[PDB]
Amino acid sequence: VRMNVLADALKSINNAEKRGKRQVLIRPCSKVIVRFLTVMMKHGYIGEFEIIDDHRAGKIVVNLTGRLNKCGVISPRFDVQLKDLEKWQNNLLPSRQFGFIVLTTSAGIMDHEEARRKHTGGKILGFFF
Amino acid sequence: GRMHAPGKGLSQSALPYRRSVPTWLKLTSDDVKEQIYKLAKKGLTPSQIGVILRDSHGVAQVRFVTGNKILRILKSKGLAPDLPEDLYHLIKKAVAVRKHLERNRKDKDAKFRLILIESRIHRLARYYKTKRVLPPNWKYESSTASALVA
Amino acid sequence: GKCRGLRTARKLRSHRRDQKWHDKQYKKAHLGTALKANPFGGASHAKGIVLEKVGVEAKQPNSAIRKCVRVQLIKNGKKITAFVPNDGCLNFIEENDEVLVAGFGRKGHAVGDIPGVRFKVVKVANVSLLALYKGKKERPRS
RNA sequence: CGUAUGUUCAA
RNA sequence: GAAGACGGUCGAACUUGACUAUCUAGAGGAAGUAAAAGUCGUAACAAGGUUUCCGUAGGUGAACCUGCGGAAGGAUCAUUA
RNA sequence: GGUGACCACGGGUGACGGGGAAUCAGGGUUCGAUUCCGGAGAGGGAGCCUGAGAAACGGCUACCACAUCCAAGGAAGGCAGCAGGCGCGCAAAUUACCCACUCCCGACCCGGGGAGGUAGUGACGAAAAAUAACAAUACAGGACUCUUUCGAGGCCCUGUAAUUGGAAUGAGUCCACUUUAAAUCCUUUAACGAGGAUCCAUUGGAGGGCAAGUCUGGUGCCAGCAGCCGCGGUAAUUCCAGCUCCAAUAGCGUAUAUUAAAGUUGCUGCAGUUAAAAAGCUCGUAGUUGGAUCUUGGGAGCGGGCGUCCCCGCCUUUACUUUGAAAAAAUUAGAGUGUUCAAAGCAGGCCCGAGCCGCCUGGAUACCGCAGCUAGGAAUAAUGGAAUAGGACCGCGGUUCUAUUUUGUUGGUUUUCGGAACUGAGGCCAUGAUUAAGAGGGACGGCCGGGGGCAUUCGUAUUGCGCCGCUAGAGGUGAAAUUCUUGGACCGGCGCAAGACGGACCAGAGCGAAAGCAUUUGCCAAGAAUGUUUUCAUUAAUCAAGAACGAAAGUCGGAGGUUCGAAGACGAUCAGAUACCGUCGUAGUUCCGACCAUAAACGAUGCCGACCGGCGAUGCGGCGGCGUUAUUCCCAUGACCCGCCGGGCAGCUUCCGGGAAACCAAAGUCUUUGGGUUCCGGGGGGAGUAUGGUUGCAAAGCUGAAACUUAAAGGAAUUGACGGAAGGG
Ligand SMILES: [K+]
Ligand SMILES: [K+]
Ligand SMILES: [K+]
Ligand SMILES: [K+]
Ligand SMILES: [K+]
Ligand SMILES: [K+]
Ligand SMILES: [K+]
Ligand SMILES: [Mg+2]
Ligand SMILES: [Mg+2]
Ligand SMILES: [Mg+2]
Ligand SMILES: [Mg+2]
Ligand SMILES: [Mg+2]
Ligand SMILES: [Mg+2]
Ligand SMILES: [Mg+2]
Ligand SMILES: [Mg+2]
Ligand SMILES: [Mg+2]
Ligand SMILES: [Mg+2]
Ligand SMILES: [Mg+2]
Ligand SMILES: [Mg+2]
Ligand SMILES: [Mg+2]
Ligand SMILES: [Mg+2]
Ligand SMILES: [Mg+2]
Ligand SMILES: [Mg+2]
Ligand SMILES: [Mg+2]
Ligand SMILES: [Mg+2]
Ligand SMILES: [Mg+2]
Ligand SMILES: [Mg+2]
Ligand SMILES: [Mg+2]
Ligand SMILES: [Mg+2]
Ligand SMILES: [Mg+2]
Ligand SMILES: [Mg+2]
Ligand SMILES: [Mg+2]
Ligand SMILES: [Mg+2]
Ligand SMILES: [Mg+2]
Ligand SMILES: [Mg+2]
Ligand SMILES: [Mg+2]
Ligand SMILES: [Mg+2]
Ligand SMILES: [Mg+2]
Ligand SMILES: [Mg+2]
Ligand SMILES: [Mg+2]
Ligand SMILES: [Mg+2]
Ligand SMILES: [Mg+2]
Ligand SMILES: [Mg+2]
Ligand SMILES: [Mg+2]
Ligand SMILES: [Mg+2]
Ligand SMILES: [Mg+2]
Ligand SMILES: [Mg+2]
Ligand SMILES: [Mg+2]
Ligand SMILES: [Mg+2]
Ligand SMILES: [Mg+2]
Ligand SMILES: [Mg+2]
Ligand SMILES: [Mg+2]
Ligand SMILES: [Mg+2]
Ligand SMILES: [Mg+2]
Ligand SMILES: [Mg+2]
Ligand SMILES: [Mg+2]
Ligand SMILES: [Mg+2]
Ligand SMILES: [Mg+2]
Ligand SMILES: [Mg+2]
Ligand SMILES: [Mg+2]
Ligand SMILES: [Mg+2]
Ligand SMILES: [Mg+2]
Ligand SMILES: [Mg+2]
Repeated sequence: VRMNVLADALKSINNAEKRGKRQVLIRPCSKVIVRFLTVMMKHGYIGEFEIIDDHRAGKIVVNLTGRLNKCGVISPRFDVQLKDLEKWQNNLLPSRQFGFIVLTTSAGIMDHEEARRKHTGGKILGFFF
Repeated sequence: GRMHAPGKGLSQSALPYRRSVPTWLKLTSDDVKEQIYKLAKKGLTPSQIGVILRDSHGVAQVRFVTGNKILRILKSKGLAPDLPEDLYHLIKKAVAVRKHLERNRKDKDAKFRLILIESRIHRLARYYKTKRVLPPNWKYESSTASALVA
Repeated sequence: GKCRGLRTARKLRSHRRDQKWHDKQYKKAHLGTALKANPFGGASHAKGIVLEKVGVEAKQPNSAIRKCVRVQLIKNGKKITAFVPNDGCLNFIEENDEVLVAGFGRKGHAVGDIPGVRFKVVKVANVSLLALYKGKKERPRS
């Protein structure tokens, strides 16, 4: 069955991105999905998206700007300490110049650079570059 | 897909977005809940009760009219079945298959289907025991189950 | 595919433990049969007594008589065939001499065209074969 | 309808 | 207050038996592997001259042969109202 | 009772544990007998005495093994302390000097210490570092400038046991001196000490990998070499040599363990259509994993770094994350410091004038996993609170109990007092149940299917038999013969009996978990898909153990026995023919009941979920729509036509993308590597063999090694050649 809504969403965005589509329908929708999408929006990797209310899990339509190279999930959500964050960056990101690791921390869902600034480790959610 | 079949069917009910009761329904919540009592007392299962209300009385969703699910309404009035209808119908099927096997012991297919049916019964009964719906020691006794159903 | 759940450390550890027996490099050093069966008994070298001089026919596509000796190891009494290197070195060896024997370099496998010989002679009569071959010392003539 | 075989190494 | 003794306790050790581990002898029997130039056939490779192969069973110097069901990794992606 | 698939119990260990060592992208692999800490033992056990402390062994007692002395009555023993011997081995030092150092014991400033220090042996390993340098002549050669281009001059540089020449020095020997407990070595010094500076550098290699000869002689698939590929068969780039050259250098070669290379054990991070691999199929417990949903736009000052952005905030479950405490030293990283440099060491440095009480220092720092403890955070993940309210909250009325107090001449207190239970009537909370998953279960509805079981029916054929007709052949084959036949075979007609089988229709169509499933009709139970504004509400996915089914052959008991047909017999064919061909023919093939559990059980391709191109069909279900046809007209319903949706068997196309390619719309969404989960491969063999266990009536099934051997085995594709393959010449 569907064990991970975030994995389904990020994979669906990744496939439409590679296919040159301008919009992608994401189903079902979760707070973790919306917070993950927001992190990509604040960095410009995706355009506006509209959550659609169906009195159910929800559906989303994301506008794609042709900027994502890959938005991948990490399963399982490993615990990431601040000291081990650098070794995760060297393994998941093409370079330090760009690309982000999305962390769920007690402070909130945030990218790896904001977590380093707020001195909070957390559980890894995914990445994009 | 199905737990005990290779089928991946999607057939189901698509509930409308609007939960509000339509204007053309003159049946009040109490009046609908009293009509439920007659049908359940007549010996109809919650599943069936919903069909008669939906087919001939315009009640699309009893929950929308009354705020309560049919089984939850019957529990309050004390008309609820001793055995949950889904579990009851799986036990009833197992009894019928087992009756067939006694006179058709060459039916290796019926033997295979029975194992599937009893597998669903135990998975269902395990769930009901956890939510404390069935006594903490309810066991399906294939020998004595024929008296419970029909 | 492989399991990835956060609580699968035991399953992953157990599986790698089982699948580690399936490569012969690990099973050779961790079963014990190989060490028990090893004529040297896990030693780099072994001394022995020359039982007889034997000639081994080189494998195709070559043709030659490789000069060897049957040796009985002192430490465990096992009998092995040890190749004698170089041109005229078999003449230095005589019957019932103490010979220091080493491996052929392939860790228990035959080397080159000599079939089934996994050992070579380093010293004879407590004098090196190289020093004999190069004229540094002479077979302990009494 | 109905037959089998071709010593070793070597470009 | 010494020697000494009944009883108790800890108990080495020795004999017997049982269990177990490792090593090892053995008439004979039956395999495997290696080795420049042995004997018999020619089973597999081409439709390999009986298409080959799988399971199972029987048979025959030896490869193998034959029955029954299966596969194509076939020698047919196809055979006409 | 307690412990156990979260691996107990049992066995093994070339297992003392740790600090640590080697290797190093990250992750990690291996080692740790060994100088520091902890433990254990003193030939093997056991029992003890003394003592604060021992189950002590440089204490004792006994037994066991071994061993010494003896006058044969007895007596005595314990190096896994330091040396030393023997034995074992591939494998490891002196029967040296000393309490001076370091420290320990004792009545003790004084004695003792094989603890420890010192030297000896020591290419374990590590650090520094000789084996010449120079100058001129010489000869090539560049070189720098000029000039007939030539050529010339000086100058810089290089090859020559060149021709030399005299300078330098330490290895060496050796006064003293220092060193030191005494010595030694080192450091210094005087003497001496270099030309072939014979004061003489080796070890490996020279086809490739891999740096360096296709030089010369010798041998002639011999001898040998060669880690691998390979060299050698009378002109060897590879053997044996000479010459030369190359690599490292006081060090190199070899063997063996181990690490990287190995993404060839893959958590990061590998494979499983065809190379090795997905269990025959399904159910299923542990295990692992598991939809969505509950306070967010939040005064700034918490600006102008201008904001209707900000780092800043102030509208005690468990995991997790951040913080603080404590975590031996040595080692490792790392700061300082001319051990002369350096590995090292923890020292050293300033100031000479007075050391008048010399001063001036350094002897850092970081990491210490996991667990525990501490204080924050509250996303993510799990879990809980009200449903027969046994509900939250507010006060109210009772039935009780007990300490202090609230009366200081006692005691009785006038007592009150607070808390802790039981209990009644209330009010009040917006009173209290999230949703209804393109998750699942179940209900219902109309269908649908070679799905399964039982019974029944029919069909013609094969075989046999009876009668009849005619007739001499029939059969079989490449040709034959075995064989049947005037006792009438074969053939033709009628009829009967038996048993098997279900043609054509029949499809890249349907159904089933696979195995598999096809004449009619009846009965029995089941099932997918579709339809649904029905119901339940996470009940799910996958699955060690465990369980049901599982072609064919095979086995057991009974019935039957047409046909075919292992075995067998025979006839051919052939060199043989234990075969292919043919004539017979047993088991079997068939039904019933019990076994067996394997197949190229194949899509050689796990399952569940999501996404990713197009097109024509097709089967099932539903919905919509001109028209044709039957249902006589209507009605609906069927047959057809045009579409849509959902589930399925497939097909064509595509530079989706992948792949070693063949190919694959999955075998894609993979170095841009993670949805969940099960099984399983790690060069070819030996070998699915041996052996142990287990199942079976048996055949066998399942589980399943090792020794040893080997440099390929294999996949896909290309070009040729070949073919008792085809097509055209
Ligand atoms: K040869
Ligand atoms: K001292
Ligand atoms: K040479
Ligand atoms: K990597
Ligand atoms: K006839
Ligand atoms: K379709
Ligand atoms: K070819
Ligand atoms: Mg269903
Ligand atoms: Mg399932
Ligand atoms: Mg349905
Ligand atoms: Mg290996
Ligand atoms: Mg040969
Ligand atoms: Mg050769
Ligand atoms: Mg070889
Ligand atoms: Mg022959
Ligand atoms: Mg010949
Ligand atoms: Mg040949
Ligand atoms: Mg040639
Ligand atoms: Mg054949
Ligand atoms: Mg052949
Ligand atoms: Mg053949
Ligand atoms: Mg073939
Ligand atoms: Mg036969
Ligand atoms: Mg045969
Ligand atoms: Mg040990
Ligand atoms: Mg250890
Ligand atoms: Mg240790
Ligand atoms: Mg040891
Ligand atoms: Mg110690
Ligand atoms: Mg002790
Ligand atoms: Mg001893
Ligand atoms: Mg003792
Ligand atoms: Mg001693
Ligand atoms: Mg002692
Ligand atoms: Mg000693
Ligand atoms: Mg003293
Ligand atoms: Mg020298
Ligand atoms: Mg080389
Ligand atoms: Mg080279
Ligand atoms: Mg020659
Ligand atoms: Mg591999
Ligand atoms: Mg394969
Ligand atoms: Mg399969
Ligand atoms: Mg489970
Ligand atoms: Mg969740
Ligand atoms: Mg250091
Ligand atoms: Mg038919
Ligand atoms: Mg199983
Ligand atoms: Mg069965
Ligand atoms: Mg069968
Ligand atoms: Mg049978
Ligand atoms: Mg029978
Ligand atoms: Mg014959
Ligand atoms: Mg026949
Ligand atoms: Mg199998
Ligand atoms: Mg398979
Ligand atoms: Mg399953
Ligand atoms: Mg269908
Ligand atoms: Mg991967
Ligand atoms: Mg293998
Ligand atoms: Mg066995
Ligand atoms: Mg070879
Ligand atoms: Mg193959």
